Amino acid sequence: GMTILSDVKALGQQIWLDNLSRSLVQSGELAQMLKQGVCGVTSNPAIFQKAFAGDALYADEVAALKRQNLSPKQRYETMAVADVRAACDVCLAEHESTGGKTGFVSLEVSPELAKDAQGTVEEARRLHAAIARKNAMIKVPATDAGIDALETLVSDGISVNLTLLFSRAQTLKAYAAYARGIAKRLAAGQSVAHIQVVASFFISRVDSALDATLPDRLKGKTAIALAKAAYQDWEQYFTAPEFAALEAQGANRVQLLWASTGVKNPAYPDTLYVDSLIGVHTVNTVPDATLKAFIDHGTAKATLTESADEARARLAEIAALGIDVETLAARLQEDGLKQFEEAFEKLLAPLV
Repeated sequence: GMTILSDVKALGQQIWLDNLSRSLVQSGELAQMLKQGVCGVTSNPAIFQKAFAGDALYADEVAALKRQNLSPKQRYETMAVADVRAACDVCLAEHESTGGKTGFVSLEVSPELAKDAQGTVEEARRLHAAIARKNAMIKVPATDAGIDALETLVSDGISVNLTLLFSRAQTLKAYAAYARGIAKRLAAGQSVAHIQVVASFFISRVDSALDATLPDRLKGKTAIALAKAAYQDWEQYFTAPEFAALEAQGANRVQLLWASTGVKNPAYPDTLYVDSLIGVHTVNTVPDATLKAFIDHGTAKATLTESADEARARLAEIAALGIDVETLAARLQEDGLKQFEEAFEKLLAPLV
């Protein structure tokens, strides 16, 4: 039942909604969710493509914007920024109640900037200022350029959702860049206590890539094993003396956020990823149907740190089979960027 969301909060995990639309906010539904245990919202270009195509409340907005001399991208941005600002307003009470630790809404920069660090910084600063809310996060893909941008944006005091992570190594690079940005701010006497960063580590895509060619005992296990190992890496990085010296001065840890947690293979239970990845100081962003399924028949138990030994043994067998999870991660990130650009082009076409 619904109380499962508060049970998961007590285990230290926030559950965010992986969807946003004009009607979600305008109907009052989002406000009701933020009382029922939902703690934040994520978007991406595919979410906007589907919302713009299917939500009747965009029609009048598009018609109005087609009366102005605007590029398709600025029409999209005007719409998306308005939706994000409205959602931030709905989530503000939650955000303020926790000292700014919850209640975030994420907006992703243009996919075409993913390999351009300077361009990404420029767009992220601009979108942060355009939204003009303390609980907005700018979503930036974790390419090498995105990790460069992350350091700069953190040093600017901007909260960031670093996305399309599939690699433990790249995630650790992201933590190091975060810490460099934090250390810069502390050295300059600037505040850090309101800077929040999440590392959105993708789940279902790993299993979708591998399962058809894996042995029995490994089908449907790799993505969870990879996440469990990532969380162990997280514990080690953020408890180390280097980060502790920053946390003593007010720095917040990065938190892992499990994304792509809707189950895509009907051979697995629909709550598999949510049920299996619950642990302290994490986030899980779920599509509506997965949130529904978890409320109906999910289980709230601290599963993320269970059986870490088996996770390690499974990743060792993956390697034994010749699957290089770092090569896979790079491909999946590339593929995700291509897919987000495809969705973005699809949504811009009706805005011409």
